[PDB]
Amino acid sequence: MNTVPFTSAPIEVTIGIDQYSFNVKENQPFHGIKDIPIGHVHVIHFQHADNSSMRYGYWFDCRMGNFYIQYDPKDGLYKMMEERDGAKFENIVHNFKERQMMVSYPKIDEDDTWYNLTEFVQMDKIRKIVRKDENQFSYVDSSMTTVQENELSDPAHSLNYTVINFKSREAIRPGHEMEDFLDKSYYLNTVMLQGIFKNSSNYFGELQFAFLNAMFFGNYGSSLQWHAMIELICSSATVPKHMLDKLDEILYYQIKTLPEQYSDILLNERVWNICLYSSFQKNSLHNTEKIMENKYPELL
Amino acid sequence: GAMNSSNYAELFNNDIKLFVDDTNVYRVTVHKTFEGNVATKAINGCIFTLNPKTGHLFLKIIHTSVWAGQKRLSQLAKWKTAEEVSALVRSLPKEEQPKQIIVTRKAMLDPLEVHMLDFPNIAIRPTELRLPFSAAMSIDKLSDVVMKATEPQMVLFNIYDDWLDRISSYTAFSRLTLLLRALKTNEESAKMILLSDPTITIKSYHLWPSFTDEQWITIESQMRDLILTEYGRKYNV
Ligand SMILES: O=C(/C=N/C(=O)c1ccccc1)NO
Repeated sequence: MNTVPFTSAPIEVTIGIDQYSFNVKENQPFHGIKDIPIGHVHVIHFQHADNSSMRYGYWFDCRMGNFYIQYDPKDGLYKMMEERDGAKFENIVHNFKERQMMVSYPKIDEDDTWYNLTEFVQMDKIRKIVRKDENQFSYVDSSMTTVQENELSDPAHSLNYTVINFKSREAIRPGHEMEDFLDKSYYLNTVMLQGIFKNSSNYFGELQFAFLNAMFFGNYGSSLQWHAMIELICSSATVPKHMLDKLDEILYYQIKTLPEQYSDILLNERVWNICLYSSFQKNSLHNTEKIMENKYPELL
Repeated sequence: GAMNSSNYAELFNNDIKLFVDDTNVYRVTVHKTFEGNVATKAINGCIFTLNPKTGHLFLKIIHTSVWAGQKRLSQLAKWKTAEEVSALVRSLPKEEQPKQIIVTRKAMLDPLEVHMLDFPNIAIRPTELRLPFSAAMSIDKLSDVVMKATEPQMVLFNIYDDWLDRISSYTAFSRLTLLLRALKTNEESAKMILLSDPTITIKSYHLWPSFTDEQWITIESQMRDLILTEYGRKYNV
């Protein structure tokens, strides 16, 4: 079990760790988060009490180094940093644990939610989507736009998701225009799976990352990417059976985890009704369709 | 964006454009089978592709054979139309290719858009106008060549005959849509109107009669009467 210590909490802030979150009061004696499960990526995120504008946060993997959070009063945010002096880091953490100034990552033992939300997410892939190679952790906020959003303005601060566009030459083979537009299996299986993602696990990992950035930061271009990657599968007549089964599980937990009050903005009525009721795979998402109809029947 | 009454003069400017109408591409007769079930038999169709500035009608005849052994023909027809329009643009020299193609039915947008991905600079546009191009098969010489075709075939017609010698494109198009609206609302009356006077002939190389300027006003007035009428007869007014 690992630890993210905080130098201090100078401004009042709501702190999220993965799907959990808690309130820290201005200059409350908070010194970080302990008992973080090793073996998963994690995200620690922040919404200032004053300016609820800009949710922001850091994707990291405690196996890739020792990370701490320190408020930067010039840039006005909680920054993630790496401690290279490993003895200094253990000594700091131990002092803070002895004084019990840390919140415990509060995983219930029956609970596989985070695993199920992050099953294919891998730090190495996150770092290709969020390019900041001098750090081992990745910063995301509400307002970052995606590469494809920029094509329709700061490239260094973008989310380099894989571009999916159903009305593109990549997606449509000359002479198979109707075939390829109405059945996107070529685009899924050959272009994206074989050509770009290499396997279904990398595909699913981008999809889960996009979903998580949408939910935790309300990043619009992230939600777009999640929906596009669902639609591309749902609109392919030929999908390996194992991919559809895992997709149903993946989405099931995404939908389970989504706040009930955020469904109106994070869920695209057209994509969902299409995927569940019109597409080739309308009968292949049994768990996803059941939770969707019991939790958000209004959308459908 | 979409094409409507507000931006109607854009049709007659000097950017090449084409209307594509697909309403006569897939035509059937519906009939009873011996077993008392119902069945369709396709008949020849056509794509109506029109330059509104010049009057050039690139009439692609859709021979029933294109349907053989195909499913979901109403959907195929949209794509087939798009493929034929796309082949047309590619056959024209660059300086003659349209800057815009305006589709009379929104269902043609995606099919056309996908077929024309090679032409990112050609805008594919819908319209809010209820244009009567479906009535093009009430023009006897166009229907004749469609129904006689034994294979796929492209036939070229100037839908304005020689009018542009005497009037503007804006007026030629407005006459054409009045004639076709009339033909669509009551074909018999409309045709009677156009032919009543046997002294006014249709030249061999034209689609419509050789009316003088004054005779066209009379005709145009009679078509308006017809369209008002049939509208009353329809809504009882
Ligand atoms: O020779 C001409 C007229 N050319 C046409 O009328 C025409 C008709 C349909 C398609 C292409 C050309 N210029 O005065």
